[PDB]
Amino acid sequence: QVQLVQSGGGLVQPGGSLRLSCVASGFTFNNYWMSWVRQAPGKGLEWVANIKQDGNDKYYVDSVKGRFTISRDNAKNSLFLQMNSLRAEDTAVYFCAREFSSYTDHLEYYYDYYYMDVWGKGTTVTVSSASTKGPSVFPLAPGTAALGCLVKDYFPEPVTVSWNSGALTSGVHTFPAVLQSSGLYSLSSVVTVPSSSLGTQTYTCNVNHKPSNTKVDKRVEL
Amino acid sequence: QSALTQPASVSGSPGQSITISCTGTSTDVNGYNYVSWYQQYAGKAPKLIIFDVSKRPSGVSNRFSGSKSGDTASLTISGLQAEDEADYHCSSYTSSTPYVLFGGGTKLTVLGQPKAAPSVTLFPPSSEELQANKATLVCLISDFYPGAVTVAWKADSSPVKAGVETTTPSKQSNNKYAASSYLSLTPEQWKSHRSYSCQVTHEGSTVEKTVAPT
Amino acid sequence: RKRIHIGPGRAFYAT
Repeated sequence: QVQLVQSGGGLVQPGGSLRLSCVASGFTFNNYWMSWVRQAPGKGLEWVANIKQDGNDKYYVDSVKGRFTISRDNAKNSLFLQMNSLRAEDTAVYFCAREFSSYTDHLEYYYDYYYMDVWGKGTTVTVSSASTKGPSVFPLAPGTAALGCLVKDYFPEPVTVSWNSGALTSGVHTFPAVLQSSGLYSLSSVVTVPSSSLGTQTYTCNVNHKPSNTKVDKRVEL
Repeated sequence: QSALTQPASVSGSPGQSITISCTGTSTDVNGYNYVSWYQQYAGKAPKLIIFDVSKRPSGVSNRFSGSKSGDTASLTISGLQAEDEADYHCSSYTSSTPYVLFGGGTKLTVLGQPKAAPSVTLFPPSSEELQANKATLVCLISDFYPGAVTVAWKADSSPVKAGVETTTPSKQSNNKYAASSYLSLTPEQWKSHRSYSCQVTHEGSTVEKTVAPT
Repeated sequence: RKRIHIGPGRAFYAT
């Protein structure tokens, strides 16, 4: 079948750079215009750039002219995108797509319209000025009772949370993290337990943040 | 001067028909016909389902149809199915760079389960965080459906918008939704007020929780 | 014979 697979995405800081790749298969690559489309978290699509089949004619969206350079190599069914002077607003998932020709001819005139019919799965690009940093773990002190741990200001994702070294798995809810304006993440893990055990049963959340090689076991007391 | 506009979201129940509009497409006779729609499932890549205003790539269900009048393009889905739930983006021509635009995307929800009000738990700043010269209120929202809510905080009884960080909703294992909101304060602010409140609005109804310095 | 070419990033009509 027809396929497109990109790669090269990653995490960098403002001003940094990345080189995206896209390998086609299942179709005559040098017969189509190829494009790069992006999608910022939670937003719509935006065409970034494309290149004619002969690799000469190149087009870009205004916000990346001068910083981004598209190129192709018909010899190896590959499409590339060199990204320089990266910005926070460039953060998004990048897809490479094929432009196909929808030809409708009415003699006196004809329409030659191009749309994207094949898309890759996409590669992620994150541009942030935040630096690797371990989290601060604060306890959320407590019929039943709710108690947990606040895993504050860490970068970048992810972090894992468990309770009593795994012995407590039911009534546990670890919430997706929130990206703060500061560029750092935070999340909360909470568990519901019997109120009568609060006096005898000890509770400890085991937090691990591999990016900064930091583990924290925080005891949550009454 | 140009920007396609499609509603952030729309809902419909199984068996019904639904329509998503997209104003702002070209009225230039030479570009009138350049209109398309793409479907996109969470985490997946887009897929062309309508081009040239109303043509369907082979494989795309005849339940999806496209039309246009004036500058408004419209996508119509009949006999809604649970698998139709996704994001839909309209694309159109515009007489100036970049020549081809995309709408903001419309999130289509197929009401497959009964409404569910959110559960709310609010935590006050921990003495350890306070003693570290900081304060964070944690509002945990869970088990709601549809997956859409808005949060409002209050210092005593007045609105407070500074220092509020709220996540987008996200699907839980039981298939309902969760979200959380954080309010940052100074230990002094925290102790200064009688109490704080986290108010969650969902489908026209609200659940508010309150906490106070002990 | 008016030729209309419309695609991302370019639009024109060849004589």
